[PDB]
Amino acid sequence: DYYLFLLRHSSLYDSFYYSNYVNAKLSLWNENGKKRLHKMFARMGIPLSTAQETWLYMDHSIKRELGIIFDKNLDRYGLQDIIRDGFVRTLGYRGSISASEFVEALTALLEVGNSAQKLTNLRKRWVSNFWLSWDALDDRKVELLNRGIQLAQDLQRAIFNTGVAILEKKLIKHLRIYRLCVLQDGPDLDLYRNPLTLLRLGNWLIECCAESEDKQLLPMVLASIDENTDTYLVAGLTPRYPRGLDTIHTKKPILNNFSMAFQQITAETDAKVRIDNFESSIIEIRREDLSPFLEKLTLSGL
Amino acid sequence: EELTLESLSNVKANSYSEWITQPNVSRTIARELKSFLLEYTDETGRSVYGARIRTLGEMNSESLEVNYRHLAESKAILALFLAKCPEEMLKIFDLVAMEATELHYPDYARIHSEIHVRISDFPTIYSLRELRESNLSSLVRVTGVVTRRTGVFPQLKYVKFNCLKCGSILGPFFQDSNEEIRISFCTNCKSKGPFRVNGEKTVYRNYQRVTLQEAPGTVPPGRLPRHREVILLADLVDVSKPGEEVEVTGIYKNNYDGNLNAKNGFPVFATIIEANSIKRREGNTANEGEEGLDVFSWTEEEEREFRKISRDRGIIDKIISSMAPSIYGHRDIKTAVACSLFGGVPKNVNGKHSIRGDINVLLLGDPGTAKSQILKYVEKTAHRAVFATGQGASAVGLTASVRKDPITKEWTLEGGALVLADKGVCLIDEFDKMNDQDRTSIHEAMEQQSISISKAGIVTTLQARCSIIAAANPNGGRYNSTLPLAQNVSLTEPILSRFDILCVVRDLVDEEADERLATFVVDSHVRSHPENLNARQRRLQRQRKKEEEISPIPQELLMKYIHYARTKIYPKLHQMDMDKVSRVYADLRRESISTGSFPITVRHLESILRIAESFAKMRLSEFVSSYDLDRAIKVVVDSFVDAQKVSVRRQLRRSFAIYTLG
Amino acid sequence: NDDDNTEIIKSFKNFILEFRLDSQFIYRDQLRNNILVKNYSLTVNMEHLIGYNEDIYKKLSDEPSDIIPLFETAITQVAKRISILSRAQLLNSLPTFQLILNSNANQIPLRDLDSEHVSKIVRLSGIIISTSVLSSRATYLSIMCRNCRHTTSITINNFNSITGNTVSLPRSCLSKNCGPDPYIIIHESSKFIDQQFLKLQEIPELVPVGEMPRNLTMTCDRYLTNKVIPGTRVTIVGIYSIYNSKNGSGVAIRTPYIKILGIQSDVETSSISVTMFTEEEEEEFLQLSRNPKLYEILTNSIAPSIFGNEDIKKAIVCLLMGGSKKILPDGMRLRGDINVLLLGDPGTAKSQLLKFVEKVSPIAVYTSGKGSSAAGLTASVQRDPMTREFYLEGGAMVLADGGVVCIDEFDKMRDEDRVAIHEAMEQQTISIAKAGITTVLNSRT
DNA sequence: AAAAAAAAAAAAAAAAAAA
DNA sequence: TTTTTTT
Ligand SMILES: Nc1ncnc2c1ncn2[C@@H]1O[C@H](COP(=O)(O)OP(=O)(O)OP(=O)(O)O)[C@@H](O)[C@H]1O
Ligand SMILES: Nc1ncnc2c1ncn2[C@@H]1O[C@H](COP(=O)(O)OP(=O)(O)OP(=O)(O)O)[C@@H](O)[C@H]1O
Ligand SMILES: [Mg+2]
Ligand SMILES: [Zn+2]
Ligand SMILES: [Zn+2]
Repeated sequence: DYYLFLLRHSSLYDSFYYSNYVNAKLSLWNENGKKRLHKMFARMGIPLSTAQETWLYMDHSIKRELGIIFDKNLDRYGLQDIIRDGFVRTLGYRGSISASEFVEALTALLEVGNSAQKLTNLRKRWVSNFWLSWDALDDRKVELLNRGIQLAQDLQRAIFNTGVAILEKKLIKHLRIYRLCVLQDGPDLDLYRNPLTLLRLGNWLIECCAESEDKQLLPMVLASIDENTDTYLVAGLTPRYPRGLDTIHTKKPILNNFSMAFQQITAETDAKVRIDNFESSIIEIRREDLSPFLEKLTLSGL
Repeated sequence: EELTLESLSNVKANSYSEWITQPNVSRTIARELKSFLLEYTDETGRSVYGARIRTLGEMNSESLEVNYRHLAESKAILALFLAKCPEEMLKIFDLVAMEATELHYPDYARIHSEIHVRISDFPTIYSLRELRESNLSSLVRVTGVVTRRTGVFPQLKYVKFNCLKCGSILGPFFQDSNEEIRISFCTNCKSKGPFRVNGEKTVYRNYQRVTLQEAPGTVPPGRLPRHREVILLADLVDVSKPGEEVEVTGIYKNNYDGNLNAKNGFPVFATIIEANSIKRREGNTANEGEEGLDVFSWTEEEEREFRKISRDRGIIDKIISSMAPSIYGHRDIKTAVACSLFGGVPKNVNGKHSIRGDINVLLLGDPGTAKSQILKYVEKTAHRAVFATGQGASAVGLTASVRKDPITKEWTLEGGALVLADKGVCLIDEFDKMNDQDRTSIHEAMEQQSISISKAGIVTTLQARCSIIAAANPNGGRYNSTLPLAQNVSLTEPILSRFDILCVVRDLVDEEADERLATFVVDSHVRSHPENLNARQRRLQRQRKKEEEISPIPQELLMKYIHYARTKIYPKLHQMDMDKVSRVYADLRRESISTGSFPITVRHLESILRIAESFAKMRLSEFVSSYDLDRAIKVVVDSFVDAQKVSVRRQLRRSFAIYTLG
Repeated sequence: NDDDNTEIIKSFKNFILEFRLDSQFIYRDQLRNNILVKNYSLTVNMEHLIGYNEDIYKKLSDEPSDIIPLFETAITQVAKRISILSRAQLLNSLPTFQLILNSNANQIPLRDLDSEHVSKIVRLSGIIISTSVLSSRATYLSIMCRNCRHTTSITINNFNSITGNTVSLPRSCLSKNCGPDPYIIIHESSKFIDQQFLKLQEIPELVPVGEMPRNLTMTCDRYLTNKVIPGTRVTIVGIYSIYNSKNGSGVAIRTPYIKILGIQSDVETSSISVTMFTEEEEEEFLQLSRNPKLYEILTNSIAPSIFGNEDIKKAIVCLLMGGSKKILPDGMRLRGDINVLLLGDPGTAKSQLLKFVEKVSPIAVYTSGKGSSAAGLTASVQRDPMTREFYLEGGAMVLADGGVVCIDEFDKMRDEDRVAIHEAMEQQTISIAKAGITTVLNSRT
């Protein structure tokens, strides 16, 4: 199996286009990325009309030969780290599924489904979505998995659409210690009220930042806005090494000090924050209180 | 085997055709052609054909284009061979093209097995009248107008037969697209009998034949045109459209006919043209800027230079100053025209709301203001240009019309003028004198972008994306400043409101302005005087020196820039001032008809948005910035201000100074 | 040669009789219910076919016309097996069962069809413009000779691989010294099926730049006939094949056409005069109708992007619902529709409502008052190219009978064209007296 | 081997006419 | 001068 977004349920072209690893490796958010992708497809020899068909109806001979095609072509672009070994579950004549696809469907179903009062309503719809995902586990239901798969497609599309805008506008400010970016205004901001969706976006962003010529591993701070509450949701993200790296430089995983920094600043100053997430690296802050708080975080020992 | 190029100079057989097919000759020709297209260095020191192959691989199309003069400058004997014997040359050249292409893309054969090489521009040009006996079985270059297009049908490429009287399977056979394969002795048995086609193992092509007349601007006056038939093989299908002027490079061939010999009493033969390359020549008659099948297409380095020069400061200033470098003044028009020919982004909300994304422009003023020259330059500039004038266009002419087919004997639709303008511009001269029945028919074309016909039992709806640029003259031949716009023209609100940018140009008496204009005009006349390495490149550099003194950038680069900007870049609009634009629109709703005469509606707000999007397009940016919004609002407010009476012009000008503060 | 056919038929029968989800054999139950209500047809979903086995799908993909008849006779074999008792050894009025497919492959537009799709299964969508009348086709022919005078039966399958595909008449007689083909067709004691022809036009918003829409021809037969009406968006699944043109220009031409295998429609032929909705959908409609304020829900839902106008939206909803048709003992009719005219200033978005209203109503046509004529709306009299006989072809207002018509720029139309609609909207019946053709044709809109 | 065409209906452009 | 109607 390969690091591909819903390979067995979307066309191979869209799979390569939305796969985060290929995105990071070849910069598909501008034109040269698409040109290199088309060159790769041509050198493989799959037609652009063929590669844009569903995996079921796509040609059987090249379905069989896909492994050899990848082995012989991917070396030039250096994407050979996309091939791995995984698990596949088959139930009679129903079809085939894989662990990565199933967990992505579950994650998307958790994300999307169906002042204090609004916060309580959000926290209760989160539990409702959790129970819906739980019920989706059993093998007697598949209409709660097809919906999850299509919603995963939609969510990944929206995340890509927002990330291309971020990297185009160059909102990533490089401070002395830690990078910072704030989504002041844009599209589809209402989706990012979910911490897991925000983490997915941040994971893609940190992958993109890592897959560059920069040799600095800096923590990242990301913020959002919901005009209904007039609050900023802030999450701290750790740097990540390139996936294709040896294990010798893996003595200790990169730690996360953001929870300690947040608790120390909240203890020493009377900010209007609300630290109640089980993930201690995610806090809520006020719009007027954000900027001085950030200053403090800059001036504090990390 | 002496595989030397010089040995091809002297022929050993009686004719060229029987000498080319010689086994010794063919392989030498193939290897020389290979060494040509693998190594031909352009002026930049890089093989242009390498870039051509890369682009073809990216686009996985079915046509590789070879410049003729490139082949002429090096290995000219092969150019002569191709000019005299096309059939025996093109096959070998296709084979070497496949070899070269799979040198870059191995296993590309799964995409396509063969290629159809096209020649760019032959040196000699013939018209339909100057066709003789000698120019047969050789390349010709014919200009014409398409009249009747047949359609798309499949063909047989590799024909095989099964002879059942002996059970003999015949080998694959070709076809020449105007004959029938006739087999006499039926393979080794040497016996005549029945056989079947058994086309379960066969491969298909598709062709399309069309009627080619003479260009009405080329025929001698008061004479009649000469028709010919053109057959279009695979990959050239539907490239040509009815009603357009085209130029075709092809092969002239002859064939026998029965009824032709019947009606004349003499052994006369029919002739058809097998198309080999097609180049559109509608509107854009300036055919000296560059060569090639398509002048609006770009190479990769041209895209790189587009990106490089799209980022410098004040690029909009250079672009606006680089349009019509032979007309003095009229900065506002020089800006409105650019904003009109870039256009906006069409908007589709949920598939149930449609917002037009193109800008109309109207000009108005006294005679002698060079409006027609601007219109001519616009026609020369855009990718799709349609020119009309005054009484010379009827309402049913601009729009599609219902016609009865004189052969198939029923009704059918005929493409109107606006249909050719789809994805392009339609230019109207003398807008005011056109009869109102000929004027009211384009409301949907301006606004809804749709054409609907319910005539003679046919109920269909077409599609038209056209930007209308019009010019006219006010009542009495001169614009009276002390009257509102309602008493200066005969148009009404419904037609006026559809126009986004409306410019009024006045003729006024001045001293130093007249002196400067006269100096510029005289220097322009003395500049364009016909009497002031390879000769052609020295001519080209002289032309470049002549052009660089008034235009900041060369025009062919500008045309390719226009095409690139219209094709790829799509701006997006996020960070715009809600209250600023809302207050501006409220202010324009105030005053206006409530104090004056000019009508203002919600469509002008969409016009402001579209102008801002166009300004964003000018810089090859995906996101609108605030400066572009400022420029758009400045243009709109200025256009509204300078269309009022002189009694209130200064007062309104000082009133509106806060939104365009800058 | 026969062994391959037997193996293929056996494999298809095994698939039919062995496929099951959870605790249900879906296709066997489908066959039983179909036979009970005299709908001799079966529907195969391609995903199930692929999942059960891939080699059978490969064989169906390679040669459709050669393979389909084997499946459509295996179906009738299974039906005879599971519907009729052998009674240790009758009517047997079971013809060959019709096979209908459904799939979810990538759509291919009309203009992208080329020589590489010959004899392949493709999926496409368009708009229906013209429908031919029904016609008969023979499937079982009784053949009698003249000299030897013996009887024979010929079985005809309706699938064509080559252009001919037809054994006209056997050469010589069956065994003295007869002629070449001394056979005649016994019209009595034969079996006939029904066939219809349709025309497809390209979808408006996929037309390439500066082009005119292209037409294509389709053939449907048996139950697929009389399912669509002109002017309804459809999705077709079938085979793209060719037929020779001897009666026709060019060399080796072969006009292409489409053989319909499956049709999906947006209206599901529901209005084409009884109700056939399932209980779930009817219950849902009743539940929505039970809402105490659904009037405001519908009023808001009319053109959500248009702001401010309220009475016009209420009037549009009232028009969409329509009145109540009436009749009387003495024959007097009473109109059952309402006609709304918008007469307003520019810039108020009048037509933006017209195209949305065209989108909502199940039967709607949009046309401009400038590009219209009296003869081009009510009824047009043509004459055939070949037989010259005059016939009546309807225009626009009759094409949208039983729905609503969207006219914009009502003033720009000529005075002569604005008088023909008087009776057409006051009495809903248009009368034509041209070339000896007298006809009272109805139009309710 | 050949029925093939006079009679209608509908769609324009030009010119002249009336207001 | 303009729009209408007829050829
Ligand atoms: N700066 C200029 N401003 C105006 N005219 C200029 C200028 N420079 C040159 N000209 C000349 O003035 C003439 C104006 O064009 P032309 O006489 O064809 O009519 P127009 O002004 O376009 O419009 P109209 O036909 O309505 O009178 C052209 O011959 C053009 O070459
Ligand atoms: N109330 C409104 N809300 C939103 N948009 C509006 C409204 N009124 C007009 N518009 C805008 O007007 C624009 C053009 O409208 P449109 O041309 O359809 O108007 P109309 O009244 O039908 O005009 P016409 O009488 O000239 O045919 C649209 O882009 C639409 O967004
Ligand atoms: Mg309108
Ligand atoms: Zn033989
Ligand atoms: Zn007999």
